[PDB]
This record gives sequence, structure tokens and C-alpha cells, in this order.
Amino acid sequence: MGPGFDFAQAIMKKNTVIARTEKGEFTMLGVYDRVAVIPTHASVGEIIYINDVETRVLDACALRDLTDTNLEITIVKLDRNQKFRDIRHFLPRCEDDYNDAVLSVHTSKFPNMYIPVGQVTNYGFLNLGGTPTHRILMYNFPTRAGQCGGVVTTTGKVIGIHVGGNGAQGFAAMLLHSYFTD
Repeated sequence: MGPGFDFAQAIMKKNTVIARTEKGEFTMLGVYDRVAVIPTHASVGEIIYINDVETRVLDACALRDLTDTNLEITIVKLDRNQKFRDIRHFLPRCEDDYNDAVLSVHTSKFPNMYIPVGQVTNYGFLNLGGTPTHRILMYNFPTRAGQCGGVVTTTGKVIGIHVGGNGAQGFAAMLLHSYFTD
């Protein structure tokens, strides 16, 4: 409908796949080469389905901060025959608050879904499903099951992936440029 949705759509059309684990179907963001991200509660194993195709997982790392606190991001390298467009230059370098964000989802259940969530707070600490979690972003939208892995963007930045909600607020794990240096 406007330039927020334009940037979101550009990311969805080239940099997302549908990931299936034993814990469900997730929006999965591809970042560069064969490297993608997914919420850690997806419980990625040795094999994952990518757009309904059996795919070997070459590496999977559940990120934690330097205090050994959960960040709820898993970085996955996929045994895929094709690279993602490199979008690392759209990742923020530091923790921040944002205006006018969009949450975008693409699954078998919710295809081509875009939600204007508005203002995004650097919330920080969250007890997420019982697990102490850091670097959480919060938005005041009543997000539902089927949205986990959803991509949070502003115009020009890919800032996080959706990891949970409490019925009234939604929560994303930050994406930082420093997670994807090599």
C-alpha cells in the first residue's frame, strides 16, 4: 500500500522460504549464501524441509549472548543448490527502537501476509515460554500462532524475526549485522 510494504514485499519475494521442522511450518529469512535464520523453538535437526523438499542441514547454531542468555535466533546453513541475495547491508549494527514497522509472513496457512505493527520498542529482557531471553523487540499488535519466523522490517532495514506474543503484544528477536560476519 506504501513504501514500508514495498520494502517488506521486496524482502519476502527473494529472501524467504517455507521451513518445516517436527515443531511446525515457519517463515524462514535467507540472509546470504546458503545461511538463513529461524526461531530456536523450531528445534532444527540434521534434516529440514525447505519449500516441501528434504534438505540436509550443514550447520545450526542457537545464538546466546555473552552472559549465556538465550537470543531465540538459530542460524542455519542449508545444503541447497542456490544462494540467497545478500541482504546483510540491510541489518542494523546496534540495538535500537524503530517507527512504522511491518511484520511479513509466508506459510501454507498465511501466504502473502503483511501487518503494519507500528512503533517497535527495544524491550530487552523477556521470559519467553519460561526461558529468559535478551534483545527482544516489542510491538503492540495481537499476533497469533503461524506468525513465528515472520520478518520485521522498516523502510531500508531488516530488524528482527517474530518469536512470540502475549495476546496483546508481539515480540521479535533482534537481527544484528555482527551475527553474519564470516
